Amino acid sequence: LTYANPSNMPSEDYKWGVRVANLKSIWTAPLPPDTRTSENMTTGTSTIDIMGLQAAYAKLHTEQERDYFMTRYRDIMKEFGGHTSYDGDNRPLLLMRSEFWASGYDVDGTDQSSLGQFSGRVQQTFNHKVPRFYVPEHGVIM
Amino acid sequence: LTYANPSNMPSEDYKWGVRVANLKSIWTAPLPPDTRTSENMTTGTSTIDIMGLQAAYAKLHTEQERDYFMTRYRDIMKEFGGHTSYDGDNRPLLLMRSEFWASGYDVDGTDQSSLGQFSGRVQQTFNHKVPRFYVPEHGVIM
Repeated sequence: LTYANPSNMPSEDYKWGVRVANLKSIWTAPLPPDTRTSENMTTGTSTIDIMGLQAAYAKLHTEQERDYFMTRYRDIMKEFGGHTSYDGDNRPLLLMRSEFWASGYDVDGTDQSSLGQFSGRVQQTFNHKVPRFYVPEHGVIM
Repeated sequence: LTYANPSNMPSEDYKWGVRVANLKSIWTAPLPPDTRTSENMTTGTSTIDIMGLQAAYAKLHTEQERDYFMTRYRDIMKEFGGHTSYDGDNRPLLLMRSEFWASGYDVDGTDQSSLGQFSGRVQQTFNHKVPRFYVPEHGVIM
C-alpha cells in the first residue's frame, strides 16, 4: 500500500481501515499465484546434460523457497541462519499481541409476537498488557 | 617419469632433483584438468528414458571418483574396502617421515654503512628416526 496521503486511500479503507486477511482455510490460503507448476530446462536436440540438469534443480529450489516462504529479505536471511534488525528492513516492531474470542448471551423476547425469539448480546471483557518497553528513539506506539 | 637412464633426465632434475609440488593453495591445487564440467546423455528426439538417466548418473559417479580421488589402483581398491600390498603395485614402501620448519637468527651489521641492516641466519637442528625395520628381501633404503 503505497498510498501517499490518506486522501489517496479508498473511502472505506480509511474510514474503518484496510481489509485484513481471512483465517486460514483451504481456499482462503492458496499457494502463491505466481507459483510455478513446471520448469523447463532447455535441452539439446538429442542429448541432455546430466550435470546441467542437476544444477537446474538447484536453481529452481532457491526460486521455490523465495516463492513459498522467503518473499521477505528479513526472511531469506533468517534461512541463512542470520538475523536482521527491524532497523535493517524498516519494519514496525511488534511489541505486544493479544488475541481472544468475544462472546455474550442471548436475550429472550417475551411479548405476544416475539416469544420464542432471541437476540445474541456479545459483551466481552478483554485486557491487554504491553510490558514495560525501552523506547530507543523518538516515535509513535500504535 | 619414464626416464630410462639419468642421462635422459633434465640437467637440473638430476643435479638438484626433480621438482616437488607446492604447498596446497587455492590456485596451487586446481581440480584435475581432465575434470568434466558436463556430461551428455544421448536422448531420443521427443523422449528421455527415465531409467537410462538414472544409470547415466551411476556411471558418471564412478568416473568422477576415479578423476578426483582414485587415480591409483591401490586407491580404487581401498574404496572397495580392500587393501593392496606395496607388492601389488610395486610401490616403494614409506618407512618414516619427518617434517619441520627451519629457522635461525638475524645478524646485525655494525659498520658505518650497514648499521641498520640485517642478515637472517637459518640454523636448524633436526633429527629423524627410522624405527627398527625388518627387511623382507634384498634392496636399498633411500
